[PDB]
Amino acid sequence: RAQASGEVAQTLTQADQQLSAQGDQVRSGLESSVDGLSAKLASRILGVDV
Amino acid sequence: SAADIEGAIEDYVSSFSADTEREEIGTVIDAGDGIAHVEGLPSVMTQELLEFPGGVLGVALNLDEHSVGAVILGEFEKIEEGQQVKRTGEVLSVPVGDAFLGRVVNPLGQPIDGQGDIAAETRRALELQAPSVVQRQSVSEPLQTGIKAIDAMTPIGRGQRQLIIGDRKTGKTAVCVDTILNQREAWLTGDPKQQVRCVYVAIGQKGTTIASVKRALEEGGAMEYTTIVAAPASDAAGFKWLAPYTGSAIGQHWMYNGKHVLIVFDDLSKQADAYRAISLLLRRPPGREAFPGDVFYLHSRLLERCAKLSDELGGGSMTGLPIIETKANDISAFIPTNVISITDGQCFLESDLFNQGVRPAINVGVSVSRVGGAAQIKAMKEVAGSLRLDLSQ
Amino acid sequence: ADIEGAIEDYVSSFEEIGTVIDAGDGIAHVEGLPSV
Amino acid sequence: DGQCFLESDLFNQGVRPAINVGVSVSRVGGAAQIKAMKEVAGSLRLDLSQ
Amino acid sequence: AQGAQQIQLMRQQLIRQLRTGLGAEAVNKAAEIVRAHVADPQAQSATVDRFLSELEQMTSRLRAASRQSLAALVEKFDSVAGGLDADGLTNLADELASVAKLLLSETALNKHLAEPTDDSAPKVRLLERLLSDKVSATTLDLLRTAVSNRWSTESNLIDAVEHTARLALLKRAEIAGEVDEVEEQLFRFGRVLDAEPRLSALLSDYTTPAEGRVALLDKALTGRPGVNQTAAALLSQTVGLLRGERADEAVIDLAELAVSRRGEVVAHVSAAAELSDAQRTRLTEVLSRIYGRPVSVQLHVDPELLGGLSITVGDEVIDGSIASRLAAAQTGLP
Amino acid sequence: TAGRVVRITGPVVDVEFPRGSVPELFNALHAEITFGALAKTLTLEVAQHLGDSLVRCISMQPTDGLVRGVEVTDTGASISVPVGDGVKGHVFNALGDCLDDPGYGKDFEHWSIHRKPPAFSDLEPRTEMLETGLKVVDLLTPYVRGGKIALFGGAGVGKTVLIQEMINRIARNFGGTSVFAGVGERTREGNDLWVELADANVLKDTALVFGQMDEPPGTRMRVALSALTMAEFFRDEQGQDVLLFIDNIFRFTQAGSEVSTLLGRMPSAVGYQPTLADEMGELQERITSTRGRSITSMQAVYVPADDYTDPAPATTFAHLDATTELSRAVFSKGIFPAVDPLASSSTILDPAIVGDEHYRVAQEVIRILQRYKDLQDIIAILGIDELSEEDKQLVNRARRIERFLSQNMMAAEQFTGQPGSTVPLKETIEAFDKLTKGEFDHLPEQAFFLIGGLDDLAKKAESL
Amino acid sequence: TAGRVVRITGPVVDVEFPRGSVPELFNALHAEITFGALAKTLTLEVAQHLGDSLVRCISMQPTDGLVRGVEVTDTGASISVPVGDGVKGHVFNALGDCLDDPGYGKDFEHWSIHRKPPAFSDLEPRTEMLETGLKVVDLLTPYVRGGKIALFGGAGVGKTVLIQEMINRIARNFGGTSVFAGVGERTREGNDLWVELADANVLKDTALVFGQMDEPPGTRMRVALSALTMAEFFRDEQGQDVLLFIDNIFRFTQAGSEVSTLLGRMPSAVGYQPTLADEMGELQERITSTRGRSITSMQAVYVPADDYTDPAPATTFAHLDATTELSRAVFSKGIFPAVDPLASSSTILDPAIVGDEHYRVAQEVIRILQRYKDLQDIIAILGIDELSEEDKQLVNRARRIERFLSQNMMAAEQFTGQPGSTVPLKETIEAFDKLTKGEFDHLPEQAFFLIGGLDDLAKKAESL
Ligand SMILES: Nc1ncnc2c1ncn2[C@@H]1O[C@H](COP(=O)(O)OP(=O)(O)OP(=O)(O)O)[C@@H](O)[C@H]1O
Ligand SMILES: Nc1ncnc2c1ncn2[C@@H]1O[C@H](COP(=O)(O)OP(=O)(O)OP(=O)(O)O)[C@@H](O)[C@H]1O
Ligand SMILES: [Mg+2]
Ligand SMILES: [Mg+2]
Repeated sequence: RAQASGEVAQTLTQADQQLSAQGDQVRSGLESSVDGLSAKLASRILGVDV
Repeated sequence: SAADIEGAIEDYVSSFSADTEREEIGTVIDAGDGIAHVEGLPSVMTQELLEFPGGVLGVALNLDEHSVGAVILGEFEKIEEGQQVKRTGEVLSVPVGDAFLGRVVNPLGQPIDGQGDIAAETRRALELQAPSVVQRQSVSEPLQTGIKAIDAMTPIGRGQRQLIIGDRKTGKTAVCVDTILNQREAWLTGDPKQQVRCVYVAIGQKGTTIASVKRALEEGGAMEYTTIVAAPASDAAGFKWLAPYTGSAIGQHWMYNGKHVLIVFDDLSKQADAYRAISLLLRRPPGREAFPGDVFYLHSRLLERCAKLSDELGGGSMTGLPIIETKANDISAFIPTNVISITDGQCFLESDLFNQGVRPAINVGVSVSRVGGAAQIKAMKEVAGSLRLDLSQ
Repeated sequence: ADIEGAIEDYVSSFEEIGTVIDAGDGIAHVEGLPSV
Repeated sequence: DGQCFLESDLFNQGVRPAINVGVSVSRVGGAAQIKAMKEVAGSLRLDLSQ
Repeated sequence: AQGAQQIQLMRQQLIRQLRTGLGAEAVNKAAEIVRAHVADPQAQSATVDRFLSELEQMTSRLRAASRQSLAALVEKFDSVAGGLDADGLTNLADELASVAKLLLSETALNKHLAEPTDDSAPKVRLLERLLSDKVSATTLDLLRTAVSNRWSTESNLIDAVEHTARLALLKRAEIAGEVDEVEEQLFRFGRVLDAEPRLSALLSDYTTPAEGRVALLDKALTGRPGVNQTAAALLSQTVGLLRGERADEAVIDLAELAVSRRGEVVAHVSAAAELSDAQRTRLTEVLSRIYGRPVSVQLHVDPELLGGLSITVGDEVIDGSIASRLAAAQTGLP
Repeated sequence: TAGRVVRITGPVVDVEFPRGSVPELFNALHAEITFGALAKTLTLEVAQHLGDSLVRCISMQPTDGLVRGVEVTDTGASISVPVGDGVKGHVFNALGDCLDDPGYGKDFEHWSIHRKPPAFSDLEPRTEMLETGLKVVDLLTPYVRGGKIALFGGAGVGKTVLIQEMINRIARNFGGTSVFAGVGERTREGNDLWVELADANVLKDTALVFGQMDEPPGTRMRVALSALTMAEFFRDEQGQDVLLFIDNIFRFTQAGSEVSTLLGRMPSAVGYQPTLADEMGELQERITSTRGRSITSMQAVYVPADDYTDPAPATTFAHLDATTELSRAVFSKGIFPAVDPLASSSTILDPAIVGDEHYRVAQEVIRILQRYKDLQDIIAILGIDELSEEDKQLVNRARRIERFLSQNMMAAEQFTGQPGSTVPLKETIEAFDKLTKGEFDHLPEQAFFLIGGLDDLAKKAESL
Repeated sequence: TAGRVVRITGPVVDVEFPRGSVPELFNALHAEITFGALAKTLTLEVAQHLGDSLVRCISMQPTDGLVRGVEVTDTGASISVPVGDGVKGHVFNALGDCLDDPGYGKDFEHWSIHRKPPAFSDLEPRTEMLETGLKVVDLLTPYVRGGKIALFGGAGVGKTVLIQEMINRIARNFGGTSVFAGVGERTREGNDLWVELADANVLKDTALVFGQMDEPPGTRMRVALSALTMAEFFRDEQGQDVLLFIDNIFRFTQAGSEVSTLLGRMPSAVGYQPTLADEMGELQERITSTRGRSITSMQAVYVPADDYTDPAPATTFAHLDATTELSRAVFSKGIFPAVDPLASSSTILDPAIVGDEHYRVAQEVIRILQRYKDLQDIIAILGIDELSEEDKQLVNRARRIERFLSQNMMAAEQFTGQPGSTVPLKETIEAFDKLTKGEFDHLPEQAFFLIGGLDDLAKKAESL
């Protein structure tokens, strides 16, 4: 039980690190995506493209 | 990875619609303590979901000639006079689907566990009629509680209703949570005819107690197949009155699809108190013990939907373990006796027995399961046929 | 003052047949019948 | 801040005043009680209760 | 296995946070773009026109006894006033208002006259011996018709007499050909009361003498040189018999009653800016098509909507406001 | 002509009609709910005339989805239910709509659910014993053929099990028609009863009408009257012996109480409607038999708060010839069927009817059990050895008599596993005479527990 | 703009506002009482919207001298109280106005006393045991660090003495911050606590808030929220470990009931407000600890008429991790701290938390005491003499256990003179294991009164 708990905690920590880095990269991409996403959302809200 | 994150928002934005419809509005003319009267809304249906400005939902219970008396299901603090009230055009209903497994949800179905939105398959109205006499079949499949006392003396079968009733700190929640945990082996089979899904409805329980139950379920691996419909003490009486119905609806969706469900209601006594509060705030004249006249129709309307459906309706089931807290070991009170008469059996956990060493503290004499042997395997039916009467003697 | 006198005359103005205005559960309310 | 419970049972038996000790108590008292009276009455309450 | 599930849940939570950030940034930027674009008058009118085109493709409080009695009294009033001149209608209105005030003050007389009875002869005698020598013949006939029939509640008699009094001025305007002027100018009173909540709450003659309330009204609202006389008389009559109802709501209901007497139904419209005459006529036509009645349109133009029109008629509302679109976009994000 | 819903408050709906077309009291009105998930035709029953053409009605179906201003049509007649030999073998709801075969009774003769009880001239007391095979019922509270029988009991003391057992014992050996009225009870019990009757081939002679507790208050008020209307058709229009089982009649009064405050009635006693006695008498006096045509009525009665002094049971006691009072004390002691031998009574337990031999044994058993009840106070505290020798021997007899009044019932095979038993009345009388005289005092107490007669008693004694 | 008073019904005031400037719920309104003897700036808290732009408000100061038609100005925000380390060491009232020096705290950060409870996602179950040093508490009702604890009882049973004892045991050596909320309790006790904390030098670490008896129901129910707001600020913004004593929290519900009666809301079961559960939860749910930040709350609870089934205690039972019922029976025997060992319970008294030995000893003690309670029925009449020998020995060691659970508390010194005693958990477990095993059955019962320890037990036994 203790060994499994320790291994699980280590896996959670390793995930919290690597997955956090992955999220940073995906956030960097989303930063470029924001402009187009907002433009299309505004176009839909107004209608008539734009 | 980033492709999916971008694509989800992109699909939402593309699907965004500018459609406008002839919505009809009323105006709040009175509010306070969870009740709001809405002038207008000529076409509002009884028990319809009204939408108040802050995303707060209410239910139209009273429909007079002047105003619509509605119970605010949420935070009523922001419900001012003069605010617009839109009708949802939808009778009291909650989302339902497999996405609710392993989640903690408000009586309205919107999650409160802090995780994502729940991908509901459909919406089920909370007041669909219970299966009729011709749509059921006898309770014959055992639901193994894992507790020797219950499975030997007061067996719980799939589709019947076992009221766990007792004083404070007697072991009611322990029994129900153990029942939920004991279904993990059945769940891992992957067989819908053996899997038992669970819905632990918490009513008027401090949030940390619901967290304790969720932790116990997680460590037992039970959240993989258990839903928690949490109406914690903080939420107004509306949620505490609606939570059993939300849980029953979530369970009924699975039940009518040929799956077996196990509903726990901790505590139906706190539902009765919440309904009393709502009725007295709506100024219904109360009955006995200050309770609304139709509290029995509340608990019955809830519990009678737990049934073993006939093969023509998929052969599903919903097993109800309502929990009642008797004050001062008085099983002869009003609500306890109502729920006893509504249910198929009772497990009376007595504090005296719990202190004497009898854990869980089943008063064998008072307890009974009217399904009895039909809810036990042949082996236990043979080795424990007369165990309860022998112990009472 | 004269309003009170007119009201007095109107009240003193009063077969007598009434009308059931409300009924239910074994009780019936009968408008009219001033001399009942 | 404390009650002097006069029991009728003691009253009928001739114990007047019928101050029922044990049940009778003073909370804000004790601090306000002349030193001699406190010294002589310290054991009296225990004696009568016993 | 539980740890594996927990790391998978952590991944799902991180995906949720990334999606929430992306959606929040997108919606904020979209709101900025929408506000910038709709700000130009040309774009604002374009949105209004697009909304109009989209639309192109798309006694109530009186019970049975009171409802029938008010209907009968209105029929009698229509029969009688049809042959009366503007001065006659004015006399009818003032006498009806005076008797309504007397009934409001003399509660005992009101209860005696309004208490239902099989035979109305005692009621007619009571009305005659008290009013026959104080008011004109037509007003006495209308009062006899009102009292002779049966009402659900005592207050309904005051309501019916006051309704007839209002109809007196309404028909006086109708014969004078002032219907449009009175309707619009009563709407102007409604706007003024709405813009001054303290004033509207203060015109409650239930809390003070009706004479003082009408004096305040004259000093503040109908004392202005530009008010139509018929509208001023109507609103003064209504407030002097207000009986606790809010003056703003009373005036709005009075204007609705006037337009209903014309036959049309008034729809309150809010827009980012006043629409063009072509926009006005298109809106009127489409609303009439939707509701099957000639719709009178009143514009409450406010910039908060930040775009298309919003319409409120009766209990129904059309919500094309760009503010509503922004709210829907913000709330609908996953 | 049609009405208009004005006010909806739970199961109560107010309908405003034109002046010349106000529906009469107890008429049936039809409204429409068009919401897709709950669409239906809602049957309302006029309960009050409020004035100004307003009527106030109880809803036979849930009012969820109903909209103010929705049209309400007057049927012109009270709620009517099908009657005839056709109803036998089928399952109906309170409105007369067949459940197991929808649309079955739409072409049968329909009788109004409301009708006056038979005149006092037609009534004749019934004094014939209905031997059932249960020791306690046959000995202490003999049931009356053509009379009224009740099974009082608190919450969950075995009313349904006992009423099912008595269905098995009477109807299964009875050539006439039978009617069951599931008034506000558990639907699982009703389904089990339906399956059992189908399997035993007794359904063809049984008509079942269910208004179970999932239904709104109106259906629980009127399901009893519907089943009872079928019963009186079988009584008056066919001269045939009829059994009318009602489980549970208290639910009629309880449903009345639920709508009592919404109808504008001030509460009475413990939250009950002021019209409790009037309504329950109107319902009960219809159940009576008239000379030449007998209804053997057997109606369970619920005792709220397990308190026999509650107004509903107290007012129901007056409408019954035989009364089996179940109790939670006996149930906890393990003496199933849980009949309270002392509080229970029967009007046919008269030496002029059951015979002096039966009466003497019954009264001796009652005396022994009453003395044991009195002594239970001393025994629990002072002890058994401090009693008189006669009282000690009486205590032994009393314990054995209490445990012999228990019986392995046919419908309770699930409770105990072992099959049921039928004890003839004469065997019961002989066994209890012997018990009171002590010929079985030497056997252990458990020898008498759940044992159906003297032969089985000897077998169990030899087994122990 | 400003409003206008239209009705006054005791401490409840109706105020009419312009058609569009109606205040929100829980907003703070200000009215002026100008009568010279008692002129004041009355503070109102908006509680309902009655319609017609009227709002019904609860007065914080007594509405005496208030005249119809006086101007009412809304502050636009709910009642706010000061927060920060500056509040520590000072005495505040319900509205945040400092009492020991009235100008204090005006420039401090202000927090609204109305706040949503922490989101469910931030709640965790607290299970770390808090070793108080009381034998009864540390054995049978192990208090929870970071959890909610209650001290139930009637009048004169020892609730306040226990509160001050746990202030001595816990607060005196606590590393963080403390808050005390005098809700409807004596002002004399508030002053006594103030001087005690000043003497013990604990005042600098604690913030005192008082809403004592003489105040109207408004402050008597909002004082708990004010103290909870200070405690929440210490919990969240400063990350300090917080203690929160509340004496007495039943007065919160009592003031709620009074306000409900004044607001026109229909009474509940025994006259309490219909929202008893909701109003109780909106407070208790806030007293919770969250994941990284703890709030150990201890709440005295009044049990009116010594009726533990009263709706207020019944509701507040559901919001507690450790409950210590104080009973009149234990109090009459002289067994201070007055705890009923059987009614009291804790959620961490599980073998997985307190250990196998602790749980075993606790369960055995509870078993012995339950058997003693069950034998009371015979003990009262016949005495100890007539019991069985096993039960005789059990009752003897049960009396010794019952008396050993008594302890000489520090707060009891002022009453008894004898200094208080602390018993560590290990010694308590060992002592009660020995007691249950019978190793002290030879010592006189008098030796176990108020003794607190094995060594001191031997000392007193030698004295006797
Ligand atoms: N079978 C058992 N054996 C040992 N301890 C038990 C058993 N069942 C319950 N307990 C313990 O007894 C106490 C009962 O807690 P539980 O929450 O199960 O009771 P409850 O009746 O649901 O209480 P409440 O109304 O406060 O929620 C807890 O300490 C639980 O750990
Ligand atoms: N440990 C003790 N030793 C001696 N006397 C005690 C002890 N505890 C309490 N008492 C006595 O009992 C009285 C009870 O005081 P306390 O303020 O605790 O009462 P309470 O009933 O809890 O409070 P309240 O009156 O506010 O409800 C004390 O004043 C003292 O007289
Ligand atoms: Mg529990
Ligand atoms: Mg105190």
